[PDB]
Amino acid sequence: MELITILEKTVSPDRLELEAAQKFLERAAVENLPTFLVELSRVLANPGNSQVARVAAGLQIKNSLTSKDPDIKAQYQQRWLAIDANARREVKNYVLHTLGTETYRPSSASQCVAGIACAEIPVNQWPELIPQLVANVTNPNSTEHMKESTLEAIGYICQDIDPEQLQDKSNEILTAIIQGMRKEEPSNNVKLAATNALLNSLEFTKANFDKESERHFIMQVVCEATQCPDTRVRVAALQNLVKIMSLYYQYMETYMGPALFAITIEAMKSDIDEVALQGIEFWSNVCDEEMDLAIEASEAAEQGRPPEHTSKFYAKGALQYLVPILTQTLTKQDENDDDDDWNPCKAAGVCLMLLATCCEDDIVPHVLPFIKEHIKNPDWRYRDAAVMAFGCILEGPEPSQLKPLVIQAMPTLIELMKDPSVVVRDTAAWTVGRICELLPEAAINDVYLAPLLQCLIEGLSAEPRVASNVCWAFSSLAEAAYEAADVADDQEEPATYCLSSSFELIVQKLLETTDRPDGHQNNLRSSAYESLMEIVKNSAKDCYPAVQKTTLVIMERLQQVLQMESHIQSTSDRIQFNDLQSLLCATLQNVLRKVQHQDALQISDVVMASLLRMFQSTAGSGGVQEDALMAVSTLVEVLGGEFLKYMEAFKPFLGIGLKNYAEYQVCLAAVGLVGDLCRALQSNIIPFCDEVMQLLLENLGNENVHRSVKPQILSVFGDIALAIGGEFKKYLEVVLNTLQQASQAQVDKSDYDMVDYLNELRESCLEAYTGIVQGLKGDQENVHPDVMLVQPRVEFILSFIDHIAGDEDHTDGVVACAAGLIGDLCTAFGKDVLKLVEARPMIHELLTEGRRSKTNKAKTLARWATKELRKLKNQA
Amino acid sequence: VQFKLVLVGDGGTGKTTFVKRHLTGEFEKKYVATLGVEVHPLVFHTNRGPIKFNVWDTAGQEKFGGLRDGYYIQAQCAIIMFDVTSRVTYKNVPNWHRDLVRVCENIPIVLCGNKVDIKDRKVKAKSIVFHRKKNLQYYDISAKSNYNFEKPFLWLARKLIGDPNLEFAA
Ligand SMILES: Nc1nc2c(ncn2[C@@H]2O[C@H](COP(=O)(O)OP(=O)(O)OP(=O)(O)O)[C@@H](O)[C@H]2O)c(=O)[nH]1
Ligand SMILES: [Mg+2]
Repeated sequence: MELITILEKTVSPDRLELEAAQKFLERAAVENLPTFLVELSRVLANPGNSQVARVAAGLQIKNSLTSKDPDIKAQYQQRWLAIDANARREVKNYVLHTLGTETYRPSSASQCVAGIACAEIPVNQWPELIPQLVANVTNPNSTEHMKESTLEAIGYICQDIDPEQLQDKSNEILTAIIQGMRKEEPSNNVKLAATNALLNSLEFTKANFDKESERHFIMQVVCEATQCPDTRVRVAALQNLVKIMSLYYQYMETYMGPALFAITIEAMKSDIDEVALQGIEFWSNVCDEEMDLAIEASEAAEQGRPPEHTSKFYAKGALQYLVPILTQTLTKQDENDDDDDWNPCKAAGVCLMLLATCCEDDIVPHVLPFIKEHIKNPDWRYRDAAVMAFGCILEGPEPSQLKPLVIQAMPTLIELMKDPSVVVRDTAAWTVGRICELLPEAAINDVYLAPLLQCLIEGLSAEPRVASNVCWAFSSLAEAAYEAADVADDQEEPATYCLSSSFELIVQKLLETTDRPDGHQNNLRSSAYESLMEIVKNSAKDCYPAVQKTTLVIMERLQQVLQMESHIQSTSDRIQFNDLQSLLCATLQNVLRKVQHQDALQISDVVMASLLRMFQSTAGSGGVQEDALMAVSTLVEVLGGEFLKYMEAFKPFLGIGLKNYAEYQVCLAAVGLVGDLCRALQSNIIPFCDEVMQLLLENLGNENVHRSVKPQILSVFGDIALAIGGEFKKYLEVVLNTLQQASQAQVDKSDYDMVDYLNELRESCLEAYTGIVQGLKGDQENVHPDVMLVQPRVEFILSFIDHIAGDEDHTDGVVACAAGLIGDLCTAFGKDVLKLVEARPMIHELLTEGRRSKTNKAKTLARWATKELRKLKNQA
Repeated sequence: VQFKLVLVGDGGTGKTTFVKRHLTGEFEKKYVATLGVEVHPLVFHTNRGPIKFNVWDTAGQEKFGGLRDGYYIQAQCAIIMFDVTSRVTYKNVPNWHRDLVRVCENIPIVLCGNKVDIKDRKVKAKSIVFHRKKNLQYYDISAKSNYNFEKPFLWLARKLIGDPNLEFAA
């Protein structure tokens, strides 16, 4: 039927209607492209059509003329170039005549102009667009809508197209932009469109920005436009200034001094949220660019070269006026304000943190008098600003300077923990948590640690917003005290430490914090569980009975979760039940790594009964089947070789987890469980080995499998081979064939998403070969007849590692596994492996790179491989 | 009273999972690719009467894009969701913002860094600087652990209605 009907159908929120419209558009596009594009261009250029239909036709032309993928974009551009010139000329005429006929505030035909121009300009088949746009903008008789649409199309063209096409005629483009931006323009919308067009074209006019006069003209026009009475034009001009400083930082030294500083300070002082936020973000961007240039200068100094760009420290020179304005804006709050509200107050706090990280100790004397003045101010806003500034200046200055200040202010912080104001208490808890994070030695101080702990355990009973940072401070303080433990010891765990005097009270208060009915708010229950896991991970051996009692409490809670399967009534009760399952299983994983073997032996039966009950509840496909697998893995790591009693009952659930493969996390967890089972059981997993190897072979090819799943499968191939020794020869040939097929595959090295994937895949391939060779070589004797089956595969293995060493991205793990594989092949075959390694000179270069590599394990394995090569050279 | 929302991002960064978690409650674990678009209304109750968001769950894959930018017609609010665990999901956020602003005039946009319950984050909270540049609202969110799962809709309701003193009286 009529195309306008489908174009208006493209907006209705009905699934079948939208699918029918999409299928009709796809069929019309496939069937005959030029007539379809001509009809679309004739629909778009009609002013009598509805706005929805016109914008839909414009977007249809655009997304049939360009796409996000560059290869598909180039293919569509060439397909457009393959169209006959008459139809293209008609489409271009209709699209160019569409400009100025739009009452819509965003231009729809401008995207069509950009999409057509990005294909026509490199062939120069439309040498009339730029003069037409320039004559449209520069004509004094042009209307507001026509000027706005032409400027928007100019901005879209300059953004989307490659910069090496319109480099010759960019001067007239910038002349039109400057003419449309200047103060004499009566309409504010034209000024806004001109500023947005300049914002888009700032990355295009780099060659024009290299010229001094045009740069001066652009800077003068932008500085004039910053003083616009309209707010949106001011915001756009400030965004243009931000992007100019981001892109052209090397040319602002002439202009930022006398011109930009007053404008940006006046923007910061503005009571309008947008303008003040934009000025704060301007100086935050200054700090970001300055610290990036500092990182670049440090890297250049490490290489003994001058940096490419030298910073001039604008924020460091402007600190004297930045700090009082930021602290004054930090006093702007309300009784009902969220934390991440992103008001000018939050922006000012973020900018203060950035300024601290950028300027180190130069921010302390400019902000200390504000804290000293308003640490006891009767109005809560100024005390809140003082404690917020004190929290924000923690990161970046040297902690030795900050230590007397925080020591002096610690009783004041303790008193402000009991402040009547809620916001002051929240910011004080935030400051205490940041103190425990950044400067941990101040928190563990014998003068004030006991009132601090009392205030913390009282704040666990406070509001959830307070208690979140209270428990975070508890976890960080536990980490700090654990790192401050082990005075002499020379053991794996400390005997006792600072929190041992109240560890039982702390864990009891955390357990009561878990059972808070308001724990759902501000993720309080999850934060309390994380704090409990972190403090039970960082605990001494004298607190072990408290750990055992906590483990018993967690086990009883898990049993209560077991007994409420029939209590599932609503969806948003069973999902909280699933969340409790995940949290309790993670808690069991954290606490079981700290308990002793003998004490966990009695509880392991009940734990396995609970996990088997949860597996029976989740026998059908999935459900959760993720946290329970790693819980079983932790139980296996606790027990060891005595886990074989429950292996017969555990076989079908592990089989289901291996057969499922519809979730990458669940399959990865089951694979890690298989590896841990092999490590714990050694040769006792052989009766289940055939079944799990059949499942792994079935899931091996399996082209609809997530990328991270396959390296884990290869890793446990190596683990199974190393565990079972010479019994792998039943499926050794098939495993070697599939590993050869996997290693022969290679992906693109351009995008960095697959770079880590290919590194992990190659590392897993080397690990699998290492495990196979180590298993087939025995453990203590000489070379074995089992490794003679993999003897023709040594050539392909060394060819694959030669291809890996040809690639120059690399990581420590691939070289470490390669060195281990080389040493194992040397010890398994003698002079043949040495000769085939010497046939490939890149192997020695890879070993030299590994010896160069700073990883101790990788360097040790490379040294061992080089020693094996030297011994084989000296053998004969 | 209802609004129109567009949920954009790369391929299955958490958009369909977050919509399903907010709609029924269950956390779907399997990765099912969205075929073109999904329209799922979400209901919230505030202190000034209930509202409704028509979350247009667009597809983040180029093969199944469908109408692509054609879903942005007459949009009133926008949520740009990206996976924290993948950096290329954050790197395409300016492209989605550019496609939003070329069809929508003055529409408030809320960033969402999804799936922060993963212990290792490839995109740190310090490096997320795009919300600062375009005066956007940012929330750290996770559809699995219910981390801030009602905050973006709360901010959007406050911005569209104009009442900062609005709270989800669930
Ligand atoms: N850890 C964690 N993982 C998540 C979470 N939410 C989603 N995921 C994972 O991310 C995937 C989400 O897939 P989708 O949301 O459907 O992908 P999409 O962005 O909608 O794009 P489409 O493929 O077009 O549907 C799921 O398979 C989960 O494995 C989360 O909250 N936490
Ligand atoms: Mg999707």
